[PDB]
Amino acid sequence: ATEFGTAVNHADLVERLVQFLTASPDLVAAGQAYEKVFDNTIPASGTAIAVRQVTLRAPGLGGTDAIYMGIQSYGDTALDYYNLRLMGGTAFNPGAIPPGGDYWTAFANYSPRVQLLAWNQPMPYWFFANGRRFWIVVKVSTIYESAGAGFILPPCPPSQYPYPLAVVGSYRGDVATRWSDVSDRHRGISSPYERSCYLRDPAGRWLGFTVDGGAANESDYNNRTLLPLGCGRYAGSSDTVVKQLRDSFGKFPLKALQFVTRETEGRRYLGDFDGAFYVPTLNSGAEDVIVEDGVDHVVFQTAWRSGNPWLYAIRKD
Amino acid sequence: ATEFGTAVNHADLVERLVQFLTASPDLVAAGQAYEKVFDNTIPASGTAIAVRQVTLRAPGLGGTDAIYMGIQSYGDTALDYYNLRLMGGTAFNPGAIPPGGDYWTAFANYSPRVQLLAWNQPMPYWFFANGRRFWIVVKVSTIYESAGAGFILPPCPPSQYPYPLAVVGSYRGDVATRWSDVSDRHRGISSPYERSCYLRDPAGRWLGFTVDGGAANESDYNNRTLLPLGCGRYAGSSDTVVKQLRDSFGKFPLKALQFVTRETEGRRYLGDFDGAFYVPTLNSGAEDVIVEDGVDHVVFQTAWRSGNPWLYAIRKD
Amino acid sequence: EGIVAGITPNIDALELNQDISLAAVAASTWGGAYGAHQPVEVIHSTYQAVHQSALEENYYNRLWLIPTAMELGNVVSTQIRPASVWNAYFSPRTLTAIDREAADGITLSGQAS
Amino acid sequence: AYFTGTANNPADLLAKVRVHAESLGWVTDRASASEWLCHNADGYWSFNAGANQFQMAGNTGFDNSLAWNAQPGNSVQNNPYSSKGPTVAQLSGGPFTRYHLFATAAYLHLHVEIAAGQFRPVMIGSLNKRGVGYTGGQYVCGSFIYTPGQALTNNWSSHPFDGYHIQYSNSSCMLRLDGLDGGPSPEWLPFDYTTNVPRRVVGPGRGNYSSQYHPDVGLIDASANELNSSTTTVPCAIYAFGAQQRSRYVGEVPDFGICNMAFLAPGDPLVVGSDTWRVYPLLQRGTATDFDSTSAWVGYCFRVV
Repeated sequence: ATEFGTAVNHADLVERLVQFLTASPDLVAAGQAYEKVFDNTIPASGTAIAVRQVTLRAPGLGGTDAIYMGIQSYGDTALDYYNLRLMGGTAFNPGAIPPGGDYWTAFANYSPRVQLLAWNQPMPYWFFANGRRFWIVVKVSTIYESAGAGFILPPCPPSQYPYPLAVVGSYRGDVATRWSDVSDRHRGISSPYERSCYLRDPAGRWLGFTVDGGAANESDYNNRTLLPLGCGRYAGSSDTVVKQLRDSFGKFPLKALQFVTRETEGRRYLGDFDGAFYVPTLNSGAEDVIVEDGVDHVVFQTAWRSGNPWLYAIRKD
Repeated sequence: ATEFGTAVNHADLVERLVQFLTASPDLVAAGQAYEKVFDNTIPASGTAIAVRQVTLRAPGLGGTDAIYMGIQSYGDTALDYYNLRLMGGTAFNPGAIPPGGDYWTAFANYSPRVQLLAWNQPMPYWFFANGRRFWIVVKVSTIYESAGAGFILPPCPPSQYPYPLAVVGSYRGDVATRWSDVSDRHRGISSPYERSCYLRDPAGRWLGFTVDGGAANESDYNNRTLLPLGCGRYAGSSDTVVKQLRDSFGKFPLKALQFVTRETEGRRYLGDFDGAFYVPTLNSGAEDVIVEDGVDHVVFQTAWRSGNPWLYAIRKD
Repeated sequence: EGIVAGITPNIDALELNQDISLAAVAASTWGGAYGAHQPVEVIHSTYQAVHQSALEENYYNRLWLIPTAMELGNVVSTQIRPASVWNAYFSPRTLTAIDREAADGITLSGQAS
Repeated sequence: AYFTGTANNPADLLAKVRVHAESLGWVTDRASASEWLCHNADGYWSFNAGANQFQMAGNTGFDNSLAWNAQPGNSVQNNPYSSKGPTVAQLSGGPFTRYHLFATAAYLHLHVEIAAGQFRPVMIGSLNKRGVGYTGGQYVCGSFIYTPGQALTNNWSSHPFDGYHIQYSNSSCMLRLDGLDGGPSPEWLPFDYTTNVPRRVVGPGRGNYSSQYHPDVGLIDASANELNSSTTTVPCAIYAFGAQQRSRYVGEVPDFGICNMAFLAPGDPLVVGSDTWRVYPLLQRGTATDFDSTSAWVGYCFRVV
């Protein structure tokens, strides 16, 4: 369920990712491996790296669920970015692809793409996966990137809401970005901003979540945020408890991440991140392993900075 | 003259620095070791770490020069910064310390302090030193930080301008900062900003240099800048050649850093950085070594970001 | 290093239609957190202890009981109602039996024993 | 476990709750018709019954020759407040419609309906340590009303676990955190935010007030789900500020939670699983935005066993 190591390049990183997803001892023993439903390289690379497209199906822990995910490896040598684009959906059909164009439109109720930033070089990587969700963390070696997708854990019957699919990335996949970007929009899973996280409403409409407001972003998503890091909605001061959080007598508290929407029509609590938590930065930082009830959790920091409100931990089991 | 290692803490880091300056085989064999004219701990630490004050004298390569420097280790446990402040001068006088106050004022032709940011935990370090200048670089997790001071190389005979003393740091020493700062003012040597690099004018006036202007900074320093990274003064576009600089067929070109002052009164060429150059970021990054004519150079990036303007290399000899 | 956080009474007794959440891990202790490598990151690792948990482990790892009180009122014709149970355990929870008391005339169709 | 009754005067409530505690095995060092000095395996406490209010104060040692507010390590003298006042729970005089008591070996929770729509909570116990190594954790809370007739929930008002209040004399609730920042072990931290004292604690007490200082206020607001009408409880996280405004999470209130009463009537049951929960309004039933005359729709959730 965990694949730590160093990938010689982005293509080798994707190869290792798929090999882990298809041959991990835990996945194969429990029969939780994902099925590759599509794999193709449509574009004719010019002044750019070969683009790999893969679509995979995840059956879930019980084997009764239907999860469809996609991964894309888009890069440009002349700009030396080798982005990895991620997206999710509910159905796939190769015949529905219009002539030319792209295949991601064929997904039923398709969603905007997210991505992770990397390039062709040896790169330490941190991999987590489970029958319902997968997490990718790539250490840029003095920068840290992260992304993932899967099912959140709602408080309502899956019989009525069986598809709580969530996709999160460090930066929006609608544009091409260089990993040395200097914009605030480049951050991690704990603090989505400017189309960095999407969740599928039970009505079937994907809703974006942002911890901070943005004029460029749509007005609808302003009302819906992540409360743990969005304490500024109710607090009347810039400085709050969350920014000043600290460990207690050598013990690091772990705070979950919540999915909440406050809409005019009504309110609703959606769920929590499975295996991701907010932790302080003091006397600690990246690659820190914190145990809990015999369970270890790794620490990571956003690309933007490594301060208190931009740092999170991920469960490694 | 060069030392790579890991210091268990800031106090041990300063300890290793002083032992490197004293007993380095090159320094002792060539008789270039510095002399410690002062070492004291005046304050009574409360909720803070012990403060170490050091003043040292450098004779220079020829043994006929008079160079005076000071180092302070100021920290606060409750805020968890163990800042290391630096400053320079021309003479010292221990009796010139007032009851209370501080000793850095006793320096003849005292200058505002620059500093180095770290904290009490094992820390990799990179120390470069020579009879005329020293460079300190520490890899603070996601952040690379650096600083130093010494003599620049003017194009005129030393007979009339024998004190080209320069002090540069990542941030101004007039305020206390946490190494997880998120301000643009925290950057590297190649690009100073907001009192990050001071140079002693032949008229004994410490003139600071900033690549980019600032309302907070004094109006006088706006017109004097570092040209290599300050190409925007004459260029009529935001994007210029320097930002897009790239290696040539695997050969990384090294560009010397510049001091120039263009005021209403007149113009003058001051000198160049000794052992520091500007290089691109593409297909490379920190902890990279490149050999030119049998001389190696290390690559470091500023704390703010690792962008093309935000990167420089230091000669290692 | 780190052994246990606790939170056994609260979550188990919390307002959850499930229960015994994150309980199998308690006995499954294991642990190899100690040990640090040097991918030129920084030499930093302090304390590394246990504290707190998600605090929202709600609704995890056992059956559900959606119906709690049925208002049948006046019954005059053949009525049919749904009864569902959702198990989140990684292993099945087998029902011991359904001891039918005064339930004669109530039958389930399409289901085994 | 769960008890109900009626009391014409507070003294009847004193007698009944003391009888229940003694029957449950609670140790009372000294007992009287109006003054109590009791304790358990966790901490020491003292209570006094006034004409129309309670006076509660924490304790660390016992001395029968000292007044109710003069016990060793008492909160009155070991608190940052310059007023040096103990905990106070303001009530009314005369009939109490009904009182609901939750009794255990580690904590006591009480909810008294002084009149139709009026409720006054009294909370005492020790926070679940949750594997956190710290001495103390004892918390005593009371209910205070600013002025009848005018806005009942004014800013100056104070409530159990309150995270925002304006008052210089009395505190609604308090907490113990021994040896904070190297200080003497006896420390009784009050729930204050505007005093700028180096050491203080904060809680979600007020619920979802406009200027409430707690990151879970959104969780309390969104406790109710419109799509399926499901309600989820929120543990009450408590935060303590260090000498240099550095917060350290301390614990949660055992067997307690908060939610929104928008779609639930007083006492409405929502059995979620094998354990049942009771929800009651804090002060009175009102509307969503009535944060001045009533307690809006904030509801206190207790686990019934």
